[PDB]
Amino acid sequence: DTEAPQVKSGDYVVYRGESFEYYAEITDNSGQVNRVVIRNVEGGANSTYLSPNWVKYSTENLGRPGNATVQNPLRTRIFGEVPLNEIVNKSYYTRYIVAWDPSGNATQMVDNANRNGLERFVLTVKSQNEKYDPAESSVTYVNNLSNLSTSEREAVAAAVRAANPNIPPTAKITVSQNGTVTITYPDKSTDTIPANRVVKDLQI
Ligand SMILES: CC(=O)N[C@@H]1[C@@H](O)[C@H](O[C@@H]2O[C@H](CO)[C@H](O)[C@H](O[C@]3(C(=O)O)C[C@H](O)[C@@H](NC(C)=O)[C@H]([C@H](O)[C@H](O)CO)O3)[C@H]2O)[C@@H](CO)O[C@H]1O
Ligand code: NA
Ligand code: NA
Ligand code: NA
Repeated sequence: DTEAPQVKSGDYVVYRGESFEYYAEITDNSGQVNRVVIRNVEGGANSTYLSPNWVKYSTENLGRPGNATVQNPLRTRIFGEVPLNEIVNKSYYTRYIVAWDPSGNATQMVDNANRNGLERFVLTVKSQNEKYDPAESSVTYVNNLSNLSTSEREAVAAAVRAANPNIPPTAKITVSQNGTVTITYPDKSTDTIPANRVVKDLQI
């Protein structure tokens, strides 16, 4: 056996202030995989260094016959919690999944984007706003679109909240005097909703 384990990963996008969890699938022609490391490219054959330190991983059922077949691949959990203080611009971390078969053949690390989604993957860190796609709210009819009262601003925010149960509970929804909506996430990134997607009046 001189064929290394083959890996299928994916496009692993993660977001500040949020947990993430992805699975990679690993097969070997022998049907068995004994070890899995996720690592930075540098450091040579024995390195297990992986950064950022909040990237965790685990593999169940290692070292058992038939644990890594085409019909039932071995799976490695890749998971963690992204801190609020990560720098984003998106930020990118290209990483490698190395698996070993019983003969000691290890998946090779090849530095080319054409291998992305195989043993090589890109972990993309985005701001928290990018995880959400604020939904179409129920229109709030106000007296005058150029001057919402406090009660009208609160009504618009409540309609947006009711239409968006998946946004973080501690995100803050605010509405301006012309009905423009701002959603401020825990990581302090924002989404905006133009007024005429949420408010109308009967002045015409
Ligand atoms: C084999 C070896 O030791 N050579 C290293 C050389 O590999 C290393 O280059 C790194 O190569 C990897 C792919 O193998 C990436 O291309 C690294 O580029 C990026 C990345 O995608 O990982 C770009 C990205 O924009 C960077 N992110 C941020 C937030 O800055 C990351 C990031 O700096 C690193 O991932 C942190 O570990 O790097 C590329 O750097 C170079 C430089 O380390 O050194 C050779 O000797
Ligand atoms: Na093999
Ligand atoms: Na499986
Ligand atoms: Na968004």
